[PDB]
Amino acid sequence: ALLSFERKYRVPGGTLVGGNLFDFWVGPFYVGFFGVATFFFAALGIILIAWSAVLQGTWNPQLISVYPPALEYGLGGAPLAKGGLWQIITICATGAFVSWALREVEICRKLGIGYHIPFAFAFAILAYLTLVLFRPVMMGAWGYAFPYGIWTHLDWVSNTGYTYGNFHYNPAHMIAITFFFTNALALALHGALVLSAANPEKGKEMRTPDHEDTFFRDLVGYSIGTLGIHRLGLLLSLSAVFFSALCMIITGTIWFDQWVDWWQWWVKLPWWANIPGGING
Amino acid sequence: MVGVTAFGNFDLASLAIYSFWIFLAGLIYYLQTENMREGYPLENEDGTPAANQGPFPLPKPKTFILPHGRGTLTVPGPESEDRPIALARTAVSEGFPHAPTGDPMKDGVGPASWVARRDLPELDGHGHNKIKPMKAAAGFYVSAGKNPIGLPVRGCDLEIAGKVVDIWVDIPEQMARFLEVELKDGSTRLLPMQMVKVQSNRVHVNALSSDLFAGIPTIKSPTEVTLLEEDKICGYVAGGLMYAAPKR
Amino acid sequence: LGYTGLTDEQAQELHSVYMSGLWLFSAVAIVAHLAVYIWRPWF
Amino acid sequence: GYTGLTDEQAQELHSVYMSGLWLFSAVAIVAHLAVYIWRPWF
Amino acid sequence: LGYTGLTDEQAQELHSVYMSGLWLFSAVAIVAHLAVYIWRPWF
Amino acid sequence: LGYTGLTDEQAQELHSVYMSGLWLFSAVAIVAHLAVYIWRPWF
Amino acid sequence: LGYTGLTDEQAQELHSVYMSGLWLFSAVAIVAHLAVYIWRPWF
Amino acid sequence: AEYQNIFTQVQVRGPADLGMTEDVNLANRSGVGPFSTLLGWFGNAQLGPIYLGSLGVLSLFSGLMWFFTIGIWFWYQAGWNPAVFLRDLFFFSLEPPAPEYGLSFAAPLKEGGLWLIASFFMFVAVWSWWGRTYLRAQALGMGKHTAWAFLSAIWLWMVLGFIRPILMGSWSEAVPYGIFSHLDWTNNFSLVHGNLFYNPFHGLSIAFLYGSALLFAMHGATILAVSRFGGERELEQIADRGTAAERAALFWRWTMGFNATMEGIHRWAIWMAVLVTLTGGIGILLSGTVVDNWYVWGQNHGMAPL
Amino acid sequence: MSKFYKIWMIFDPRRVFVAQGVFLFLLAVMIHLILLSTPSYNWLEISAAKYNRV
Amino acid sequence: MSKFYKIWMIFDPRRVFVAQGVFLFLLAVMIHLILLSTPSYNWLEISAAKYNRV
Amino acid sequence: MSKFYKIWMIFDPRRVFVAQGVFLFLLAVMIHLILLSTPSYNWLEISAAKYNRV
Amino acid sequence: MSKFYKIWMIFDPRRVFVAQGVFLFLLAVMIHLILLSTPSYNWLEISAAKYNRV
Amino acid sequence: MSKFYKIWMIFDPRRVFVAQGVFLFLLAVMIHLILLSTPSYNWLEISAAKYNRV
Amino acid sequence: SKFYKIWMIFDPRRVFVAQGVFLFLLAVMIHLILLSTPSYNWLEISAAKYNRV
Amino acid sequence: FAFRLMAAFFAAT
Ligand code: BCL
Ligand SMILES: CC[C@H]1c2cc3[nH]c4c(c3C)C(=O)[C@H](C(=O)OC)c4c3nc(cc4[nH]c(cc(n2)[C@@H]1C)c(C(C)=O)c4C)[C@@H](C)[C@@H]3CCC(=O)OC/C=C(\C)CCC[C@H](C)CCC[C@H](C)CCCC(C)C
Ligand SMILES: COC(C)(C)C/C=C/C(C)=C/C=C/C(C)=C/C=C/C(C)=C/C=C/C=C(C)/C=C/C=C(\C)CC/C=C(\C)CCC=C(C)C
Ligand SMILES: COC(C)(C)C/C=C/C(C)=C/C=C/C(C)=C/C=C/C(C)=C/C=C/C=C(C)/C=C/C=C(\C)CC/C=C(\C)CCC=C(C)C
Ligand SMILES: COC(C)(C)C/C=C/C(C)=C/C=C/C(C)=C/C=C/C(C)=C/C=C/C=C(C)/C=C/C=C(\C)CC/C=C(\C)CCC=C(C)C
Ligand SMILES: COC(C)(C)C/C=C/C(C)=C/C=C/C(C)=C/C=C/C(C)=C/C=C/C=C(C)/C=C/C=C(\C)CC/C=C(\C)CCC=C(C)C
Ligand SMILES: COC(C)(C)C/C=C/C(C)=C/C=C/C(C)=C/C=C/C(C)=C/C=C\C=C(C)\C=C\C=C(/C)CC/C=C(\C)CCC=C(C)C
Ligand SMILES: CCCCCCCCCCCCO[C@@H]1O[C@H](CO)[C@@H](O[C@H]2O[C@H](CO)[C@@H](O)[C@H](O)[C@H]2O)[C@H](O)[C@H]1O
Ligand SMILES: [Fe+3]
Repeated sequence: ALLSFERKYRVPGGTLVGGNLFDFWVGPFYVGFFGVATFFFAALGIILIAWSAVLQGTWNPQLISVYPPALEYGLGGAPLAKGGLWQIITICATGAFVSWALREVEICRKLGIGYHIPFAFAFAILAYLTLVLFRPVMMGAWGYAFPYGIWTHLDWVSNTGYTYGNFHYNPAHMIAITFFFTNALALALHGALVLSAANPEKGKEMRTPDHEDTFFRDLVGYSIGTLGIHRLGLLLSLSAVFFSALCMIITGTIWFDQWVDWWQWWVKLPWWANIPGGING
Repeated sequence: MVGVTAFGNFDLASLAIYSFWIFLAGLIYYLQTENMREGYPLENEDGTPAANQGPFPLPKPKTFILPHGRGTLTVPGPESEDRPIALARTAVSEGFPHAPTGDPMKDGVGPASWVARRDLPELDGHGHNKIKPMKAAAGFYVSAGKNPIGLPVRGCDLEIAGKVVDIWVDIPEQMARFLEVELKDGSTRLLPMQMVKVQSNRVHVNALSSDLFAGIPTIKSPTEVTLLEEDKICGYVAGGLMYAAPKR
Repeated sequence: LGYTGLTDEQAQELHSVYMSGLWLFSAVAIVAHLAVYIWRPWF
Repeated sequence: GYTGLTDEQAQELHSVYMSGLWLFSAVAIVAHLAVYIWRPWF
Repeated sequence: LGYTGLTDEQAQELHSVYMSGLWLFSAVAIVAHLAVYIWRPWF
Repeated sequence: LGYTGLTDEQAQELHSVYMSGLWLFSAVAIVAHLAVYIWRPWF
Repeated sequence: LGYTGLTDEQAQELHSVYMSGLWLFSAVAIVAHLAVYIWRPWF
Repeated sequence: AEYQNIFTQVQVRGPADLGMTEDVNLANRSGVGPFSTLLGWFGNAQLGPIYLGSLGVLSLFSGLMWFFTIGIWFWYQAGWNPAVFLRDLFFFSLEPPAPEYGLSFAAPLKEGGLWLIASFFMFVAVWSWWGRTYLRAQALGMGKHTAWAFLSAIWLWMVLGFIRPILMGSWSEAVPYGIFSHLDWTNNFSLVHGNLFYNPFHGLSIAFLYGSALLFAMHGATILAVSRFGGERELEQIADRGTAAERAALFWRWTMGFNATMEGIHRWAIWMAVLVTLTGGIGILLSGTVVDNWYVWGQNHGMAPL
Repeated sequence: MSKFYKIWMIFDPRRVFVAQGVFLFLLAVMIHLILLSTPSYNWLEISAAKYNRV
Repeated sequence: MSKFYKIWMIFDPRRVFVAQGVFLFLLAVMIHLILLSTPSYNWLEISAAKYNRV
Repeated sequence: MSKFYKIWMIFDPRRVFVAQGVFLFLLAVMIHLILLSTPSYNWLEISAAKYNRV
Repeated sequence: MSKFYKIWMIFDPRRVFVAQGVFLFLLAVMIHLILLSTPSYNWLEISAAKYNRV
Repeated sequence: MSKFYKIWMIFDPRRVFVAQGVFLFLLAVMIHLILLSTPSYNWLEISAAKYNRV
Repeated sequence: SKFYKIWMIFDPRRVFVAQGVFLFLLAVMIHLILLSTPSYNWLEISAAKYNRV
Repeated sequence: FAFRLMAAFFAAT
């Protein structure tokens, strides 16, 4: 029921709202006020998705889809069978994510640690809201937001990207991809380095962080450090998501053309705009 | 172009995806079991083994060999909190908070909790003390930022609690670890760098009030700190966030 | 005044030699401008 | 000085740097004259 | 002085052998350029 | 001089066989170029 | 005496066996090249 | 108003750290480079020393040849015009030979041969760097986890440039060397094989790339939140569990219902990261060689309405 | 060609041998692949045409 | 005029020498490339015209 | 007017020299590029037109 | 070349030998690939055309 | 001319030699490639056209 | 007056660097705008006057 | 750097 060290930490306090009414644990989970909120929102959303599966006439989990209302419904409600179930699932998911972050804040306060984790999750929630709320609001239709299906929100990504040509040419998209790839690379390097220090070759003494720094200075001539690597991982992930949200917020609202054409401003700079040869000239 | 299916729609892509589902199930099992080398077996709130231990069995023990003759650690092994936890349960049934019996910050429970670590200093790859005062740290100096030597230290109650007299440094990582603060009583305390807010004119400590820097645990040797001592100091300072709230 | 640890005399001689260099650079540039303007004036 | 080099060291360094520079510029002007008689750009 | 931790005698010998190698390289370069020019002039 | 910490006799006994290997390699390369030029000249 | 700390006798015996292996491999390579040239020449 | 531990507020510098000389030839190791205060605001300020062995110099020179070959081709495409070179820098491309040459090496330099040369250089550089990571781990006596994690990415790279072109029977299938060029190649690869979104292994690879972002955010945030207890010194927390490890474990235990240890979270990390490229290489290998229309395959396997 | 053993006075035989083995196998595979790629020397194709297996 | 040597008391000789070598080689290549890109000064094309090599 | 030397006290002379040199070279390159851009002052095209080299 | 023995006084012999091997191998492969690229010198293609192969 | 030996007093011989080798090889490769790209000096194509090899 | 008090708050160095960047950007922009207008491109005007193009 | 962070060259130098 508890870890071998857990008991000395399960003290009252740290609650944002309430204090005794919802200050306890169910199994391993801490149940706050936001715990109750999150559980209700999640259960309502999941069973609504099951209901929409019943309405759609398919019991394939991969084929289940909850489309938003068509474009002619604007920013208004829709019949449950047509577009309203998506809106209820959307408000449920938004509430679930926000209450999950708040429950994390309560857990942080009880444990006496920093609030970095809910902050990063807030970045993720903001990207989600950009995709479901902010961008469709600026484009005046819930139909622009993605459907809630496993293989049908991919169709949303495909259609939305191809509306603007090759979506690779969105510059903020390029930056966000660079951050994502760099973050995966850094995660692999960090896991590998820690495991290699903690698991030396064969019956060898466990390595110190000096060995980690020496390994990476030998390899690439720099070592960001034990604290620096965790700072870097957090910042890479958050910057990736930030530039993802930035790239989507400007698409369809500030930019409407093919994204490749955006690069013409570099090739048309007057000093070299009309020099023959190369590719564009 | 392959694409012949052996049955139904089962081509090489189907074989690969089902093979990956099997591999992923095995890998998730492996990862979860490898992450059960600490904190298990599960215990009741009275410390006895619980009836429910979970779907995943405990892994085979493995032994780490410590780098400076410091010993050998086998996990999972026997687990016992080698300290008198000062808490009493507020409910007969499980899953409820345990209230402190006395001063939680003093007793070291909740956000003020510390762990009975080894009472030896952390040793770098050369076997020397990893964390040592800047005075004993040869050739070590502040390179950037405001050098906080002689800055007044303000608590969460907004009153001066002492003056910084030294910076304790991690030698190989070459980063600041602790500020040594001399209080109004002439005695010294250590404060983690992560819990101080160096500013233009003062070092601010939001965690502690002015009438709490005396309660910070001390170090037996004034030129070194052991894992247990820094665990106690950091636990105390962090617990100040919850337990010094009444003051501010 | 500080910010570098320099002095009056060191800064003054540094500036004097720097200004001599600036004067020489300007002389060469003006000679070039004069030659270009004679070759093909822009005014 | 910032580098800490004394007066004589700076003297020797500058006198050999200029010694190299003059040779470089003389070869440069020889090349420029060769090109100009080959194909003037004025 | 002595950023490379070398002596004037050692530096002189090193420079002599390096210049010998450089002159041999330049000589072979001259021969190759002459052969190319008589094969195909580029002016 | 003395960057690698070796003796001039060792330098001799090393550089001599280095030149031996270089000349062997160059001789085989020259034979190959001669055979290729006879088979199908590139000039 | 050397970076690897090998005695001249051990170096000599190692060189002998290594060169023997090289000659064996080269002999099989020559046999194969001759056979494939006979079957389908590239010249 | 509180210190978030994102940037160090006081930098400290001592004597240059030469590192641990377990089995490292100290001759190959260079001298310690400069100290960067700009880098010191975020991590370590020290640059170097860097080890340069046989594989190091082999990989460095081979990669220099690859980079220089691509750059000289780009200069040729610019007509040796520096203005054109800067204007069209992202538009230049060293393209693989046209499909009619198949896997043959008898393609002209302007039409694929130079791509083969640069590809050989890149192949040598990457494999020598892999061996270099393995040997640097071995010299310090550490485990080889970095080498195998690198091998996963090497496998995706090899599938993209070497293995799938051979299976598909032509070098034209491989990726051109160019900034916008390889983006065009990626988009065209998706279009030709019918919406690579419906490749299951592309989907899993994206699951694991998203999961790597999620997990590194979680782990970095967790370690920063317990850095006030010396939590970033993870090896000592593995060897002697402090209150940082317990508080991190209990945070995720009370949030998710399960947690990791200071050592096993890095197993989660390394596997989440390597599965990206492992699954991606499997998917790219399947595309074209087994399935040429992933949307139709999807429809036949659920995943899409008929 | 006789005073070549002194390489082993400076080169570790283990590293030399693994490098030689990897180099030889890679060179052999590269040349075999080059021959297979060229339709002239694709011996499977040569056999298929010679013995009329298509 | 004859007192410029004090510049060497400001900058490390190695740094200025490497920086100026890089700058000079880059400038030389830049100018040679500008000449090659202009068809009126591409000495290779000019010789091809003057010797009817195309 | 004669007291300008004291700016060397406030500013770091090394960084001032480096940044000033970079600015001067960029400015000169920019001006030469303006002159190359204009057909009226592109001295290469001017010489080619004068000597009928195209 | 009776004064060129001094390189081994400043350069470790192992580094020089490995650098030489790497350089020669890469250069040889580059030149062979260039020749295979040029149809005038692709010896496999030349022999294919000479002997009425495919 | 002769007082240039002092550069070896101010620069590390080993790093200078490595940089020199890299620079010279890159320059040689770049020039050979430029000549190859220009049809007037592509000696392989020139020999092919001269000997009717295509 | 009493304007020298402005140096008692802002760092002189960053003020001077920002002022230099601002002045250079403004001068470049003004000259470029003059070029953009065909009636003030002094190179074009001189070409028209001396019958250069 | 965040204190002077309220283009980028002003904080850069
Ligand atoms: C229109 C485009 C298509 C598409 C076409 C493709 C194609 C084609 C591919 C992917 C691949 C991937 N796609 Mg996709 N993809 C699409 C849409 C997406 C979307 C999205 C939200 O829309 C996302 C998140 C992704 C994400 C992904 C990744 C999960 C995966 C890349 C893994 C990787 O890290 O490779 C990057 C890592 C490597 C390539 C390996 C690098 C290792 C080597 C050794 C690096 C050496 C460095 C080199 C020597 C230079 C050295 C530099 C100096 C030393 C500094 N795709 C759409 C549908 N996608 C790849 C994949 O895995 O397929 C399943 C792939 O091939
Ligand atoms: C910002 C950096 C990255 C990040 C960070 C991050 N994510 C986080 C956290 C952090 C720091 C947490 O602390 C939190 C957590 O608890 O992790 C275990 C979390 C988390 N990130 C998660 C997932 C997740 N993160 C993603 C992305 C990212 N997370 C970023 C890339 C993605 C992507 C890219 O797809 C996913 C799927 C969860 C595991 C967890 C948050 C759990 C949560 O919010 O719990 C409450 C809600 C539920 C239990 C479910 C509610 C269900 C709804 C009611 C119905 C369904 C609605 C939904 C819209 C349907 C979707 C349909 C199709 C689109 C599939
Ligand atoms: C696009 O523009 C193009 C490319 C078309 C045209 C541009 C061309 C340009 C910019 C060309 C630039 C050319 C330059 C600058 C060439 C410079 C070449 C030099 C400096 C070559 C020097 C070579 C030196 C050599 C080969 C010396 C070798 C010496 C040795 C091997 C001696 C060995 C040294 C020893 C033994 C020292 C040991 C001594 C002791 C005491 C231990
Ligand atoms: C794109 O441009 C193309 C490629 C078309 C044309 C460009 C071509 C270029 C740039 C070519 C450049 C060519 C160069 C620079 C060639 C230089 C070649 C040299 C210097 C080769 C040296 C070879 C030395 C060899 C092969 C030595 C071999 C030695 C042995 C096999 C045994 C040696 C063992 C010894 C000496 C034992 C010594 C050890 C002790 C302890 C005494
Ligand atoms: C695309 O370009 C193409 C491929 C068309 C053309 C390019 C061609 C090129 C660049 C070809 C390069 C060819 C080269 C450099 C070939 C070199 C081959 C060599 C040197 C092979 C050497 C083989 C040596 C062998 C097989 C030796 C084996 C030795 C043994 C089996 C004996 C073992 C002895 C031991 C372990 C010594 C132990 C003794 C003691 C005392 C401990
Ligand atoms: C499209 O229409 C447009 C936009 C073009 C029309 C709009 C025009 C606008 C908005 C123009 C705005 C113009 C502004 C705001 C101009 C402001 C100009 C300023 C502030 C000029 C100030 C210059 C100051 C100078 C040149 C001072 C130089 C001082 C020295 C060189 C002495 C150096 C001494 C120093 C730096 C410190 C002294 C300390 C010691 C110890 C010596
Ligand atoms: C001023 O500029 C200079 C000239 C000084 C330098 C500038 C250089 C420049 C502009 C470099 C630009 C480089 C770029 C744009 C590089 C882009 C590279 C990219 C995006 C690569 C992307 C993917 C590459 C892949 C997937 C490569 C895969 C290759 C392999 C898996 C190995 C291939 C090996 C093969 C095909 C067989 C080779 C073997 C033989 C025998 C030919
Ligand atoms: C999730 C991991 C566990 C998977 C199950 C454990 C066994 C692992 C190997 C299973 C391989 C066979 O898996 C089985 O293959 C057949 C091949 O047509 C699939 O196909 C079958 O159902 C599908 C969907 O209704 C039909 O379109 C198809 O015509 C029919 O043949 C099955 O849907 C799948 O379940
Ligand atoms: Fe970590």
